[PDB]
Amino acid sequence: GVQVETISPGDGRTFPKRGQTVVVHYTGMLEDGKKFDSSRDRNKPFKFMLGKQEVIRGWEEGVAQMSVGQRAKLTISPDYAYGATGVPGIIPPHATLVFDVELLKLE
Repeated sequence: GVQVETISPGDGRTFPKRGQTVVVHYTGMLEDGKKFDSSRDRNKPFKFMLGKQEVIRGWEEGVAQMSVGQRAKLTISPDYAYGATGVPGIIPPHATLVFDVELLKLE
C-alpha cells in the first residue's frame, strides 16, 4: 500500500476530493535515494486530477490523505506503483518508491 509520513503540516482541514485538480511539488526516489523524477528540478509544479488514475495508485490514495500546504513522505509498495514490470531503464521490477510531496493548492 502507501504509508504517509508528515514532513511539515498543512492546514489540517482541506483534503483533495475525486475530480479536483491537485497542484504539487514532488521528488521521486528509489530505495537507495536515487532520484528518478522531480518537478522541483523543472521549477514547475505538477498538476493531476484525483481519480483520473493518471498517477500511480500510491499517489491517488496517498495524496488524498494530505491537507493543503502539507509536505509528506509517501512510501509506496510496487503493487501500488509500477509492479512486476517496473519501467525498464528507470524503475526496477518490484520496486518500492519513495516520494517527497508538497500539496500547494487545489484547482
